[PDB]
Amino acid sequence: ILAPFDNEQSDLVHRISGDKKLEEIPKYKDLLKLFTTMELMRWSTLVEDYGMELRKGSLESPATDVFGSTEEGEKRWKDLKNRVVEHNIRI
Amino acid sequence: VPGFLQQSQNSGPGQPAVWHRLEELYTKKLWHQLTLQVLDFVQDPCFAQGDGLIKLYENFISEFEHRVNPLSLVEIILHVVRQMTDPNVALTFLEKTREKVKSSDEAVILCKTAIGALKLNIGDLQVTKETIEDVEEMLNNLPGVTSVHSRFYDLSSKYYQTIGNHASYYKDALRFLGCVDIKDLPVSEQQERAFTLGLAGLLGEGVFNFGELLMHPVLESLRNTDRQWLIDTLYAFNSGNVERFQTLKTAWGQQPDLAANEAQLLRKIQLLCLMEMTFTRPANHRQLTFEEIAKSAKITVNEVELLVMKALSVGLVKGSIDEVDKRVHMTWVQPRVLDLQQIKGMKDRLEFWCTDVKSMEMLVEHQAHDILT
Repeated sequence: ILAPFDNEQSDLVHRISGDKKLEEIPKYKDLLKLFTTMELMRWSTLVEDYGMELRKGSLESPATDVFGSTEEGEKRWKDLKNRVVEHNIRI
Repeated sequence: VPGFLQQSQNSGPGQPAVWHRLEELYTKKLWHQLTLQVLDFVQDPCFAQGDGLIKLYENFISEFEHRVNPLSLVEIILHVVRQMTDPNVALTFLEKTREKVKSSDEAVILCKTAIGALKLNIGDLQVTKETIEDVEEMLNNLPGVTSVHSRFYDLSSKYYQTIGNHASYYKDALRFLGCVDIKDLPVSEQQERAFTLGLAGLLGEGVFNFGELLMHPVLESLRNTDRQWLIDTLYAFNSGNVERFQTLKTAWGQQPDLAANEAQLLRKIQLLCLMEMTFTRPANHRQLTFEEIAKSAKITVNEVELLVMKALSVGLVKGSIDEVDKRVHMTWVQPRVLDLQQIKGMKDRLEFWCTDVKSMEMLVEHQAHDILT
């Protein structure tokens, strides 16, 4: 979500995708949308889908990696909007 | 044993006479009469559990007969399960006997089909689903028995029971049609199976092929017993597209499955409508107004400006689309089957154009006969 599209990024996302342990996590299902062309994913829909990412209340252990707060979180928040916007233009 | 067959074995009418005949076969050593005629009496279900309990005693007689396992063992097992009733460990015993005595490797794959079905009854989507995968390996590429492939279909249908995957059901039902001997299948039992195929089996999103399976003759005739309007609604989603009158009818045709997947099916018919314009009409009528697509997607014309994009997004078929009137005039499309008798394929489009070309080819010859030399 925070990393720009690249030939390396695509090969890596496929390798991480399909892990049995990853399959159990609900967030992995949400992350699959970027991995597939999936046509276009609207950012507003993603905010509703990723409200859990901000505070899961069950996991949220790597949520610091995304929107932890401001310096490492708001910068990540802008990146997600940019990467999905980049996804919209690519498709 | 000879005394047991003469009097105690007899249960149904004519059983003493048939068992006396079985004793004559036992002395005559005619395994073929035991393999077919004796098992034919076993095939009759009136005796039910009682023939099956006798069948365990007869199984010892069958071991002496040493009849071919692919024919003899499978028939014995078919009524052995009836004797077993609920087989908590009875299943292990019948599987153990099948594994210990194998006339041929094909019989061993038949043993696997039985093991999977018994495991399916006690457990769901566990070792039994893996055994269904094992049976695919055991079957390999041999369809000569054909009935063995039907047993393979039975576990494939069981896989449909284990996970909804209606697409897997669509594949297995088609496999059954190929591996069934003919319409020798009990017509009423198959019509009852087709009643389910007409209802939940085709109501499942797994099968919607514009009549590739729906217009196949054997199942549709059996599905005639199932509500005709529901059967028509299934054709209507695929080729009638929106079919708003049929959409009201589909709720009437089958409330189960349709209600659960109504939103998903509505999306599928909208995709079907987009494929329909290009394959059914090539150019000219293929181009159509946005309002017709709005009716085709059963959505408002203002909404269809947003909706056509979503239908276009699926991009099942690569094409060229103009939003001046939302006209299609697109490129590649794959029709599941051609409409009617392929009237377009006749002089309506093809053939007639080809006749025109050869006359023009003659014009090239007339234009330059000397040059041809």
